[PDB]
Amino acid sequence: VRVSVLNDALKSMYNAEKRGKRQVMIRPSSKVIIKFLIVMQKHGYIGEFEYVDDHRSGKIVVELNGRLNKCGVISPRFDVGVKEIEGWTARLLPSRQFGYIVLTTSAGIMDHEEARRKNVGGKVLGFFY
Amino acid sequence: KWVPVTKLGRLVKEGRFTKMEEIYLHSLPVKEHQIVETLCPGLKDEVMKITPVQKQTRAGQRTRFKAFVVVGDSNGHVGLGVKCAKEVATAIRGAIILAKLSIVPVRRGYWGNKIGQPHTVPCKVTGKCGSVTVRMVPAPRGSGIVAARVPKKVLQFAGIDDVFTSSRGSTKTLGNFVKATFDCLMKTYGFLTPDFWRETTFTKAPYQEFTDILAKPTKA
Amino acid sequence: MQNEVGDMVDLYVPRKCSATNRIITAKDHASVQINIGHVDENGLYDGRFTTFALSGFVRAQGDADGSLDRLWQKRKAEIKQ
Amino acid sequence: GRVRTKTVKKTSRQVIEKYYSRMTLDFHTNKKVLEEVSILQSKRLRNKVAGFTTHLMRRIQRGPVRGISLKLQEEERERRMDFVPEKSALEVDEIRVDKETMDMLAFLGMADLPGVERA
Amino acid sequence: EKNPRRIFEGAALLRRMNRYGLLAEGQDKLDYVLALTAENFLARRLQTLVFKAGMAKSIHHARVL
Amino acid sequence: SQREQDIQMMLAADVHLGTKNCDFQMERYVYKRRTDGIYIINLGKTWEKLQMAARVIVAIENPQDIIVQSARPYGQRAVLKFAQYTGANAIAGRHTPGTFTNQMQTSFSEPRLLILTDPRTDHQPIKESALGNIPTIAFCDTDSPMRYVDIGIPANNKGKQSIGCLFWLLARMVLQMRGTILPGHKWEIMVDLFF
RNA sequence: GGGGCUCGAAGACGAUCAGAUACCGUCCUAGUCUCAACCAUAAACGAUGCCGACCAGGGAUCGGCGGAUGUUGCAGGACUCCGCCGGCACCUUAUGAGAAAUCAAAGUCUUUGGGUUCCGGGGGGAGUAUGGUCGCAAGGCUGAAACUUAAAGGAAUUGAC
Ligand SMILES: [Mg+2]
Ligand SMILES: [Mg+2]
Ligand SMILES: [Mg+2]
Repeated sequence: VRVSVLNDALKSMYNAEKRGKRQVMIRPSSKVIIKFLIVMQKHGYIGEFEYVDDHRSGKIVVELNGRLNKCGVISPRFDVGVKEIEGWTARLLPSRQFGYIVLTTSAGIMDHEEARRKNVGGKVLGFFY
Repeated sequence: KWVPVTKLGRLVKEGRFTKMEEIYLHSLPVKEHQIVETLCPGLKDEVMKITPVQKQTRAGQRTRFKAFVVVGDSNGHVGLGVKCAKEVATAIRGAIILAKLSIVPVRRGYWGNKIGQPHTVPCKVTGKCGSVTVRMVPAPRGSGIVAARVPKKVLQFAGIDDVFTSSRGSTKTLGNFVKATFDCLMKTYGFLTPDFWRETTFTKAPYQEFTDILAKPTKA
Repeated sequence: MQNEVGDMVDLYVPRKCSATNRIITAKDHASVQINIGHVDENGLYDGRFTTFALSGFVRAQGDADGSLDRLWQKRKAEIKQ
Repeated sequence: GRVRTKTVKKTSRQVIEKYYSRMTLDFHTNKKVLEEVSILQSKRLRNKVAGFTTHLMRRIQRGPVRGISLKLQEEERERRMDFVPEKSALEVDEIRVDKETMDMLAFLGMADLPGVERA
Repeated sequence: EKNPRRIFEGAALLRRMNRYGLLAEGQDKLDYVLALTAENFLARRLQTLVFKAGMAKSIHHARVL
Repeated sequence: SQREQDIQMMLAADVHLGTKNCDFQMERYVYKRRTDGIYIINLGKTWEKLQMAARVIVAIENPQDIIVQSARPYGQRAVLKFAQYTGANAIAGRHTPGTFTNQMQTSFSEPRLLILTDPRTDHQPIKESALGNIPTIAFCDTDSPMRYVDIGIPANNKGKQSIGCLFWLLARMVLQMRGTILPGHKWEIMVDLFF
């Protein structure tokens, strides 16, 4: 059964990205999916995306710009403090120069650099680079 | 001594090039080995192995020696040549020719800081050749090459100074091991870093902007 | 890419496909580059052209023709036709 | 057996290719021309070449073959440029339009073209 | 960078290097000390300095002396 | 010339007819299908597709390295011209493998552009051009792969009128773009049609 | 317990053969059929656990439904064309994977993480010994150790046969 809609969204988006598609459809939508997409768009890895209200769960149509190499969730959502971020950076990321890890801290959903800025920890949602 | 047989060699011979990065820029199919002789100033050649393979005939076993050669100055250029011949001399010479023909550029990045003379691969890069998978991961300035003898030789000739390597599969197979190492060294220039994604400008290919001297001035 | 001085450190900057944005490797021999010339109001080629590059992946897919057609329709709008 | 070595086949093809002007049908004329237009050591090789050339003249006197060239019909050019009628084969009136093509000309095209037909 | 457990021992390490004649006055960053090599250390041995000060005819005469 | 004249001419030449089916490409080019299953490929898009092809091919000013290929023995006459009207070269019928990759072959000639009658018939030059960065233009019909051809004109390659008229129209607009054909009319009355 | 045509483990005879408790012929017992109870194993195989998402194309076919269509010695049924859902498969091709055969899933894997069950750790000894447990029995489930060994094995290649 659909146990993690975030994984389905990220996997469909990555599969469409590898095939050179310019748009991708994500169903069902959710607030955490929207926040993850907002972070990715703010850092400049995707472009426009619009939520469509189907009165049941909503869909998302996302516009790709070819800049996204990989994006994927981490399951189960392990708990990381501020001192463990570096370790996870050495595991999920290509290099220390770029890449991003998404954390769902109690201050919201953000990237790992912002979490270090605010000195807060939380669980790991996924990653993208 | 040398009579060019292709447009690229005919273009090179009189001196219409300085380096070979413009040939890479248009992904031109280099097919004459004197082009890399003229363009790349320094080339070093060490043979890696001379493996005798056999084919069983009705009379006996026909043996042929297959030689592996690694080419490239330790400044970002490297190439790999494999040649199987009747005896070792022609195998080595042909493998040298093929290695010089197969020179590719490698991308060297930094670990955490931009103090000059980059010394490491920019990203985490992997290469698979049959079963042998090799991975290189960036390393700090003083690490050095952490690899077996074969990837160490390939990376030394490629110009890498420090890197962290892994391996999986039957690395005893020298052909697959060295081919995976070289293949992923090619992939080092393939990752799309956030710096590369500034919009691209286009430049006339050597076949297109040298049309004046390529219509019918055959060899004069 | 960029040193602390602010200079180039890699040998060259590659081309990236004008359809899928993925870069073109130095050993990509299926990657091609097309110059589409422009004309005047009478229909005379004026010597200037618009350049597109296609990687081997998009060609081997079979979407090279559609991608190039779409790129030309989009690009001709700015520079008229 | 009686099949011809690639050398005699090749040399016969070349002598016909460059010396079709004067060489004739009789075998003895062919060999007396071969002996001075080319240097053949074995006399019986020369006889084989002459007979083979005679056989290909028998072949060619009915029509062209796939072996020789030059004066590229058999001896004289200008075979198909003369097939230019004083009127073009492509007509412009009542030109082969059906129902779905009529719907097309109702689309972006002009439905009042000169060659529109109700067929 | 703003971690005190980086600043304090970074200053200490650079101080030790500048004290032992390993890092030059133009290399006051933690990156330069990663580029150190064995001959830098072997250049500071008493035998090496005695040889290079002209007091010894050879680096083996220096050790013997 | 005006698109109306060319459209009515290819209507006369039956260039709009398709086949019983189509691949998952070329639906951007078809218009619909007849009750018999044939396709009615929209000549309107074909017009500016071959016009953009003409824009492409008068851009290199060295027409020597433009081989027009035709493996089928039905459009050889059209490919025979279009090589002296323009400066392009043309190989008809048989294409020896290695002429684009083997640099020791006597017929080694690397182009800057390839023109092909049909991607289905001479697929070998397509696959060989894939190894030399050769841009490719072909007159694809329905049931024709898009595998490596880069610009595809949606026309018919099985008709006496379709081939020939289409090649002449392409060459006419190419000479017009080159400027040799100042506003005028045809001086190349149909010769390429099969004997 | 019934039934018991045909076929046929065991057994007998003929034949072949250096020998033939086999292959070949003939006659046949338990069995093969059925009812009421036991057994719980098969190359029980797609040698591919179940649920979910995505990622190429194509035509055919089965069930249902929507539309168009113009023929039936007769709205509907039969037939033709298009489309949707569900199923058994098939063809082409990697831009994918794989040691390869090959696979449109055996793909989306060092750029490694959707959920969950079972299960393997070089080849033998060995599915053996013993204990436990189910069965009338034949047997099933669970299941070692000492010792021995440098290979056993998979896919493909060239010869030889
Ligand atoms: Mg079992
Ligand atoms: Mg049905
Ligand atoms: Mg074991």
